[PDB]
Amino acid sequence: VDYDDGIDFPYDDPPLVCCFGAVQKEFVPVVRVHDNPMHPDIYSQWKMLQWDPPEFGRAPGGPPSNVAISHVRLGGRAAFMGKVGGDDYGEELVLMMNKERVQTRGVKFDEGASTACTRVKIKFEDGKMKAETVKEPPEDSLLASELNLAVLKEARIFHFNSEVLTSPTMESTLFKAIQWSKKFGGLIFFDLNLPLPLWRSRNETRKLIKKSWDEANIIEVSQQELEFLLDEEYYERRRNYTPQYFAEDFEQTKNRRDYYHYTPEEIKPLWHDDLKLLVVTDGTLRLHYYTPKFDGVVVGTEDVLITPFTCDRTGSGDAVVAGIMRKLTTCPEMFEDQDVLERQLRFAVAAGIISQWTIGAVRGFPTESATQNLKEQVYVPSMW
Amino acid sequence: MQTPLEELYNVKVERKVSQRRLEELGVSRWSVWKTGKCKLPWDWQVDQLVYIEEGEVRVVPEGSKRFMQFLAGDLVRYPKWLEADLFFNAPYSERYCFKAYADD
Amino acid sequence: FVREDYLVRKLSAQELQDLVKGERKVPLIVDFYATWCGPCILMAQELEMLAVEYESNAMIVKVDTDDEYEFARDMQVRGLPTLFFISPDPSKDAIRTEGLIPLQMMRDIIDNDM
Amino acid sequence: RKRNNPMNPFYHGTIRMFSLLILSSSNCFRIGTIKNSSGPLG
Amino acid sequence: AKKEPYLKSGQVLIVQRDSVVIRSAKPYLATPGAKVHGHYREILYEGDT
Repeated sequence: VDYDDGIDFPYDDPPLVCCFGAVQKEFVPVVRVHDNPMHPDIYSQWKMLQWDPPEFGRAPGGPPSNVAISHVRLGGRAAFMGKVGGDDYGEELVLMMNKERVQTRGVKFDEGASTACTRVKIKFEDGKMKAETVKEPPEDSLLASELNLAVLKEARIFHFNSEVLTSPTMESTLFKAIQWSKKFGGLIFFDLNLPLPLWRSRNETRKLIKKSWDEANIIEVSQQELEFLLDEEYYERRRNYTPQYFAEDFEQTKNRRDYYHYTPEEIKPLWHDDLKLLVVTDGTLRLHYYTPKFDGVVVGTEDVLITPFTCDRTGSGDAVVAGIMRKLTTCPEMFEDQDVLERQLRFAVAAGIISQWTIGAVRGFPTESATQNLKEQVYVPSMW
Repeated sequence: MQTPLEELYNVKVERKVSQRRLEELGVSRWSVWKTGKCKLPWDWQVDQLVYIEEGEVRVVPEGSKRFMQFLAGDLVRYPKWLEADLFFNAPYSERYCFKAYADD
Repeated sequence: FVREDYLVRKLSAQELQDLVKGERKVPLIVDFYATWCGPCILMAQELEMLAVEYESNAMIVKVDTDDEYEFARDMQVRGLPTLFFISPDPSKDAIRTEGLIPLQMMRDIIDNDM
Repeated sequence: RKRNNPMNPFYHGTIRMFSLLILSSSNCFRIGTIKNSSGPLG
Repeated sequence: AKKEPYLKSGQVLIVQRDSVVIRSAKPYLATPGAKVHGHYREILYEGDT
């Protein structure tokens, strides 16, 4: 807006990344309707949905603090920008991030608020129960004057989710943070992770995210989010088509799973000038990538049935994003070299796979050497 | 399917019969059959000519999901070997005549 | 003859409607969950323990978002797990919490704010 | 007989027979004067 | 042809101007003295000898 902040410094390696939003424990934001529910009380059956998940939950994302923790464990450096209350739960969240060696100088305390607590009022409009927000939680109440500009000056990637778009206060604060980061040369990473309200209608969501979509240099979306934003019914019809008499080629006879790679012309409504990399994730199975110059897909895999009693997919979406951010900062040729980009994205695939082998997102985030080991075990040496 | 049941099952119908045709057939000397709301299964062993005088009947051939509807004033010829269910929902009255080979 | 293994009741949106409109004397805690959500397994065990602690001094219920998706969205549920703490005093406003909060934090809300 | 009986209208694959098999896209696949025109002559 | 992808195993079911439809088939090599279990065109289910 006006000037700089802090003292210019040689800025130790690896380059810092900043994660913006709400620090929460667990809290899966992406919620849709699944048609295969287990017993409502016997939660010992619910693990069967971890190894036959709904498609929107194949590699779930989470709060931005998950990405920061996962990024640090993968060998990077990260700082979290956000607000917590001055109560005991607020200290626990900060102590969790300090233990994981995430910088918390960008975390502001609000001594008059209770962490993760929203005051709402219950109404009975048209014979139905609804709630409306009376006072937002401290997590969604960071002000622009409370931004740590030293972090925004140092950080090379600014990362945020669409959960901040559900808060009037955070949305205004978000666009001041983006302005500062761009002024200092930072790249903007938009990890969509649509919360429950934003799944209601395509047109309302497209209007709501359009401004933040246009400010982003890197975007990660799931296959379900991308199809919802373009046309959900066209792609479902496309998946359900079966030739009447004979297959068009030998591969169509095998009745394999659909890994459709969207053409850059289908993606065109969502492309803009400043966008450097679009990644569409089909869990860890496929990573479709799109650049101004080229596009392609990285083939991955998953194995949660290798450990049926400890598998938990929560947080695996954050590990994939953290793995992308770890390689983008240290391998800047990823943006311009296709072969280099594919090799580096296989590192992100491996991180997602390991993350699904432990109960709890933070508890199961993998280290760099474990991720590198799994990548070399899974892929043939020519693909490393 | 697209083909109507009357065409498929060879059920000749002469809706809005003129009085001339009735007298040519001698309908006034035909026997009388009547019913209320009920359900009659039947397999025709010979052709039957039916002149409906009151009410209506919905005819469901064996295994069918559709029906044929005949109203008062219609002259219906049910073919030999037809298996069907006749449904009535109100008072119904008819004059009938069974036809052997040749005959009429 | 055989004690039931689970204390927390699952309610429909219509059933939860009458429970909130009707007269209540104890704090009402409403849990939104889904059987496919991994963290809900951990939350289910904490709420069963909270039901044992608060035998008749609180009422713990749960709502499945797979069955009551529209109701959850109108209640401002942004994700799972989500808890609503509803006071027996009709003037006081309800408290909505997000994430796997500790059991002690639930007790403090019930005792001091409910 | 029907009269002896003891719902109310008022209220892929290609068969191969010779034994039946079904042929479909799961087992068949593709490998990729005036001017005279074809038509009836009368 | 040199400029064409290799064919898959099966019988030519349909011939058209610029394409062919193949019915998938799998060959089994058998040596002299081996015994075939079934007449010609006999239906064999999965796992049958």
